Amino acid sequence: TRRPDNTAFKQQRLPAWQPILTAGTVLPIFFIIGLIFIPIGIGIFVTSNNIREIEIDYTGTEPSSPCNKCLSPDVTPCFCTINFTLEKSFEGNVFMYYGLSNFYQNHRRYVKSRDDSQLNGDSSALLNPSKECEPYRRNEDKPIAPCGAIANSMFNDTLELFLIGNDSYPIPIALKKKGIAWWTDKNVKFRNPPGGDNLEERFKGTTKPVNWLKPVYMLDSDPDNNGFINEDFIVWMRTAALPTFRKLYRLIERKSDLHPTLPAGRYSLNVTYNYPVHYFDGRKRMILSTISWMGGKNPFLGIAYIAVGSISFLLGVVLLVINHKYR
Amino acid sequence: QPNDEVVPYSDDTWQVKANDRKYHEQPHFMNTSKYANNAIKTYKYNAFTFIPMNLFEQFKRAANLYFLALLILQAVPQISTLAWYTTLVPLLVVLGVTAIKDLVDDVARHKMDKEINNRTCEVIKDGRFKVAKWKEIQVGDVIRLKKNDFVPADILLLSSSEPNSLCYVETAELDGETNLKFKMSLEITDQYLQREDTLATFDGFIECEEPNNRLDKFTGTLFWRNTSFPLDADKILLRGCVIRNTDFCHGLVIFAGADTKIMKNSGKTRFKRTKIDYLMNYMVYTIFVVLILLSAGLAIGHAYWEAQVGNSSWYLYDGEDDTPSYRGFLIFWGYIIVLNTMVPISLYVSVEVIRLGQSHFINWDLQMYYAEKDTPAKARTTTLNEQLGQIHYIFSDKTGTLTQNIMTFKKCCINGQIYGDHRDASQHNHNKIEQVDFSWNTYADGKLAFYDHYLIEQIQSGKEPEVRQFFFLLAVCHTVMVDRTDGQLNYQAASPDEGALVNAARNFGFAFLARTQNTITISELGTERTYNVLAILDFNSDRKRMSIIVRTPEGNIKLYCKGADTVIYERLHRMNPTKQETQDALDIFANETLRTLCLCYKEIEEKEFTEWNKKFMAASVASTNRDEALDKVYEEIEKDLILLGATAIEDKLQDGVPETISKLAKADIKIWVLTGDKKETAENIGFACELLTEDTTICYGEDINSLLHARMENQRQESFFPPGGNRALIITGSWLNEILLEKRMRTQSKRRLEAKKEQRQKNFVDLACECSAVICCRVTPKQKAMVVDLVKRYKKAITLAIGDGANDVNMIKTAHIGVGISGQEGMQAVMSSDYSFAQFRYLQRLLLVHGRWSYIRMCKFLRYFFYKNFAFTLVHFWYSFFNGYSAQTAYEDWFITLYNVLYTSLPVLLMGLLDQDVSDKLSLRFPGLYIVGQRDLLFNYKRFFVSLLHGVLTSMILFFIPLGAYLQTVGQDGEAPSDYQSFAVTIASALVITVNFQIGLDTSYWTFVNAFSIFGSIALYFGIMFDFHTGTASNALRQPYIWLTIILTVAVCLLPVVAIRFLSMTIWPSESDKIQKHRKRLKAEEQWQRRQQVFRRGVSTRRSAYAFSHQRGYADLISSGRSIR
Ligand SMILES: CCCCCCCC(=O)OC[C@H](COP(=O)(O)O[C@@H]1[C@H](O)[C@@H](OP(=O)(O)O)[C@H](OP(=O)(O)O)[C@@H](OP(=O)(O)O)[C@H]1O)OC(=O)CCCCCCC
Ligand SMILES: *[C@@H]1O[C@H](CO)[C@@H](O[C@@H]2O[C@H](CO)[C@@H](O[C@@H]3O[C@H](CO)[C@@H](O)[C@H](O)[C@@H]3O)[C@H](O)[C@H]2NC(C)=O)[C@H](O)[C@H]1NC(C)=O
Ligand SMILES: *[C@@H]1O[C@H](CO)[C@@H](O)[C@H](O)[C@H]1NC(C)=O
Ligand SMILES: *[C@@H]1O[C@H](CO)[C@@H](O)[C@H](O)[C@H]1NC(C)=O
Ligand SMILES: [Mg+2]
Repeated sequence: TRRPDNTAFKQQRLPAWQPILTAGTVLPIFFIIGLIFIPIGIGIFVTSNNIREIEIDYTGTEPSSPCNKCLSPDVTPCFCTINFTLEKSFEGNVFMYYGLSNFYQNHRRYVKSRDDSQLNGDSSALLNPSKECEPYRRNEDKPIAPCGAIANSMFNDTLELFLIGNDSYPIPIALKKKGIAWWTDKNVKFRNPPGGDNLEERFKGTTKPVNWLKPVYMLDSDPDNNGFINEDFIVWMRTAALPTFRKLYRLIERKSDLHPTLPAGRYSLNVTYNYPVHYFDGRKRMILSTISWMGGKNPFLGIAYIAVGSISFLLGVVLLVINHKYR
Repeated sequence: QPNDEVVPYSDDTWQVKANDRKYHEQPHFMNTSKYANNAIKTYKYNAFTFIPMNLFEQFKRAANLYFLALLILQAVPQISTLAWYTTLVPLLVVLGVTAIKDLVDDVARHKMDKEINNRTCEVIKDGRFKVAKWKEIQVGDVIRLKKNDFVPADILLLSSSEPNSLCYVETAELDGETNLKFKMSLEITDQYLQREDTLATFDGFIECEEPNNRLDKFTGTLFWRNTSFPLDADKILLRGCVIRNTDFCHGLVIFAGADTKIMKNSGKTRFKRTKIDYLMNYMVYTIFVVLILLSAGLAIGHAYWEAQVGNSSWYLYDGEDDTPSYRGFLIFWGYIIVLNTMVPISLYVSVEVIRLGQSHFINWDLQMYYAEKDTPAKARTTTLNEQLGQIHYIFSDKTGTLTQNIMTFKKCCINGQIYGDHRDASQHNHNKIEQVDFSWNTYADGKLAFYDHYLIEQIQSGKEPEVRQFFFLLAVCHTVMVDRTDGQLNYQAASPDEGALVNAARNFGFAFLARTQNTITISELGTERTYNVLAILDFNSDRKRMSIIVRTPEGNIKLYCKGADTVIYERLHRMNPTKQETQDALDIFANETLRTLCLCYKEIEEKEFTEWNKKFMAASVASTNRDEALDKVYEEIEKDLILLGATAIEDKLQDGVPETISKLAKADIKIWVLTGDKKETAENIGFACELLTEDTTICYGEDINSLLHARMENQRQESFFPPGGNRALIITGSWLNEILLEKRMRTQSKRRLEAKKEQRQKNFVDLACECSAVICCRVTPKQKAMVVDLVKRYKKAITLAIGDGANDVNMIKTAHIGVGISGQEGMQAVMSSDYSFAQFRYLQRLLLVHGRWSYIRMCKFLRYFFYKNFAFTLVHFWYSFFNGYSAQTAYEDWFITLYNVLYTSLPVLLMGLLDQDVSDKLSLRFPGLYIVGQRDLLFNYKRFFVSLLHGVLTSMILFFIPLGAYLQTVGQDGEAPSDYQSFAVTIASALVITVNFQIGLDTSYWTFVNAFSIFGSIALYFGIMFDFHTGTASNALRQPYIWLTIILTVAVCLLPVVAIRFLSMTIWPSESDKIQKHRKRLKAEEQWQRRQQVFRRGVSTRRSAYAFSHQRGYADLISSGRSIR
């Protein structure tokens, strides 16, 4: 054999940088982070506090509330009227959510219980739902249109608000159900089955989910909002990450005038109790929040940044003195 | 009782035909043949044993068993998550990656064997000799060898060019001996198998002993010409022998292949596994146990969950009536799947890749490449790299490893004046003195580099005739032969010492020209003066001196004797004015690590010789005890010898040997010199190598045995010597057997015997390991392995074996790391070795650079590998409390597959190949950095749990910081990323950044590829998933809260790490850290300096530096006509 090549790689002498964790390179960063995470933590905290939010719980699990009568609905159509007041008028677009507590939408036996190909608008998969949605694959002789547990247990309460003015006449509040789902889900992931023009014919030879009261045909009068592309359907099928979640329900756009969208006063929430959750100690809530340029209302991030900024700054001082002690 | 001059092979029928291959190929011999082919096998995978034997060793690894278990589990339909047609391929893919790397090494050594099987020695396979590869030799082939031709196999010397079919062979490979030994042949075979034609028809039968490991003696018989002719070891040329000073010799192959006596002395090949290989097994066992506990802990939690919450959850109805206990049992296997990546599939492909890359840095090193012989290093096994940085003991050879097998005549004390120093004219002038001019001498050549002009004028001037007689003695007292076939006047010296002296005396003017059974024809300063030899008093180990009695042309009779300083000083005349001065010179030469012989002569009268001559003849003629009777008449004449002077022959060491030993002594590596050479030669090279200094007090086998009997008797632990002293051992091979005891009621006493032997072997290792140096001489190849074994068994030490030749194969195969000295003609130790470089000094870089880094790099890889997997995999464990312990992955399905192979694979592979704490120049200069590998400090079983605790804590922050920011409102709008898919891409995004910023903190050598892979992996994740996107990251990572959570999660994960790293460096800096801080201010690096002067006064002879490699029987050849044409 012959002389090895005198290449930088072969001889272990590639040009390289030797970083040393010196007091002039780790102390400043522990301070730069300290001086950045404090302002960010302060900005996050105050902005989230500025947000106006009202959370109304209407599960009716405990007595002395005007919804316990619906806990045992002798008659299926049951209604509750929860009264609440707004200390300060809301401004800008106001978002309506429905929050479910102790509702494991992230359970493995539940997250997988759906047929993505079917919901994508696949003709072949419409009549042959996959084994993933097995327990709700077929009802009597023909397959479910939105098979699976995820589509079966769809939140089916109807929440309505009324403003109680001087005349005490409940003024209905406009609620836009359009544009509450992810754009990609609305136009990419979820698509109606091809063929025909009227969805009645598209879903030929398919039954409704077992729990659903009415088929997918008329989830909405608008042809754009009914089918697999329904906004409420899509929002529910986007399974949550933790047992406690909240899904967008309705939008309350800014009023054309300068007046606040929800002027402060007395309000009444009219809810058609349909969704039962009291069996597994679940809670149901209606949340109203206001648009914010910094996402939503997240106090925890503001606290965390302050804690890390303080700890980082404190560590810089502790490291600085230790270095001086051992200098 | 034990003998200090013999190698103890004892303490460790066959039939052959001639030119008659068919007969001894008979079915009765055949077994399923009893006779082996002359080909040598060293590789492992021949044709088809690759799969059964590569996989068997493949599954010696813990995780390979682990992956196999997962494969079987994933094939069970009720719990299987994958199709089973894509989970087996990754196991095959990685197994093929390691199998291929093992095959490229095997084919490399298969080619190496072909080099020795293509040596092309002539054989009789037709009416006349025909060239033939070595492997084309079968037991019973008459062969022919020329000068300097390695003997293909143990052969019965039939004839030769020399008179009486003499053949001189050097056995420096079979044993460390550096001199030539003559092998005779049967008189009948000598006078009837000379001509080439008669060899072909030779039809002889040999009934000899079955193949054995006894190189010293051989018992057999030859039936030929209707008569039986006994054989002995003096007619058999072993396999490793090299034929010297013989134009051609004819032999009959007795054994061949693995039947050769040297090949039987090669140990058994064993599968060598690194120390960290054993650690990685226990570490995978630990993770497997933790995986079972966590899965069973979460499986119980699920059952307690389905009992009250799950059974009441109407939305969690699946139409299968399963009891909560059964559901929990069934999710136990669901967590085994989920948490399996806690030890990924790429653990061994990465370790496989790192070692392949590192072992190629050994091959490519230009500082380990010997240009003179054009021989680079070679890591012929690419599975033992980190262990080079864990060596505790080095067991070396000597002849050919620590020495160049070159002896030169350095100095000479004459009449008390020491000659050899740098001098000019009649007095010293300057150190810068040019080489002496020998042009005035017709016979002299330029090989002798003598830097002294004072001696030359003394030779030429002649005012001090004793100077002339000093060199006439060196030219007469020898027993070498002379070749003048073309007027070259070449000397064929059996002993290297005789060659150096006779050549040295030839250059000074007194040249030995011709020899005869009765006369010698030395020429003195151009004058041809033919002396008459009257008796050559042969040399033997116990005599330690050779003498010659000659009659000068005038008529006077003189006796010339040269030998050990001790034996001669007991025979000097009472009147010797130079006795004191010469004794001082022998002390000066002894202090310089040279081989000293004293020269003396006496004046013999005509009448005094005649009475002694008749006595001498009566001793020679008496064949009953010719050797014993001769020694008596030898002593009768060597009574009053006038002292002439001394000599000093310097056994040259390989360059760098004394420096390497000192450097590896600072690295705390103990070097033992296990050699098969004589005791005087082995002891001298210990002094030349600086292993033994005047500070050390040397203990021999006699002293060691006495100490060990004391402890045996005391008991019927305490140090054998005082702690502050400096000591060394020179244990002969015969004394090593003596001190190690290696020289129904039948089975009952066996335990006490073995219990006694086991205690005595442990005591010796504790005695040997308390000494600064240990030299074992006259040891068999089996004894070389035994000493390595004892150190492994009783000191639990990593051992390195370095040597050349066949005798060093056993300890090369027995040591943890086995190095072979390549570049020479003999390649027996190279094939069986693990690494191979041409020079001893290159051991500095193998350990202090390649070995030291390989440990640092493998440990850094191991520390980070089990980080970035617990951090990734324990997120599924923390999520289990918030999904009903349902075994739901916190990440997307695609992320899990690509994480271990595409998002965190490359960064750590490049670290394992390129990282460097200190420069190579700065790691040789500071050998003390090596002790970190001795003690196993960089990766303990406690550093393994600290990395686990690093991933366990990192996983908590990776999951619970995104959780805290999501339990509340997080960017709640139309495109609100509060769902599970947005959950997955925040922890995955934070995870990828955190682990890839951690390898940046770990890396201390930021090459461009190091920086490119760290950010290339981060950028690859943020780009690759977009190709998949359905559309989860298109909205999750565009939100200010999803990026304020990712930044916060990373900062909390890395800032505490940086603080701990800085504190531990500021408070308890390592050896490497101190050197990096002062790297620029380090300038004083003095080259290694030999101890220039250790001169002392007070003791007449503190140490006898005598050394002479020579053998008996050579004088008997000249006395008769056996060696004379
Ligand atoms: C904030 C409190 C954390 C302190 C934990 C207590 C200390 C601890 O066990 O650390 C947990 C792991 C350690 O991770 P590391 O492996 O990075 O920590 C070692 C560090 O590398 C030191 O330098 P080096 O030798 O590696 O170059 C090492 O030096 P040395 O050996 O000379 O002392 C020391 O060994 P040692 O601990 O003495 O055996 C360790 O601290 O990760 C972290 O450092 C923090 C991760 C947690 C992140 C924050 C969690 C909230
Ligand atoms: C709103 O959603 C809830 C739950 O998602 C619906 O309650 C479910 O109603 C279905 C039938 O409407 C029940 O399935 C079966 O009904 C038959 C009667 O036809 C009954 O005999 C069976 O035992 C079975 O219950 C289902 O059990 C029931 N689930 C719960 C938890 O009560 C509700 O009907 C939905 N209402 C509207 C208006 O969409
Ligand atoms: C709630 O408000 C309604 C009118 O909006 C009123 O009739 C009813 O008495 C109120 N109930 C309570 C408990 O305030
Ligand atoms: C509430 O809504 C229901 C359904 O639209 C309606 O019939 C009722 O009049 C509303 N007002 C109540 C319940 O006070
Ligand atoms: Mg050798």
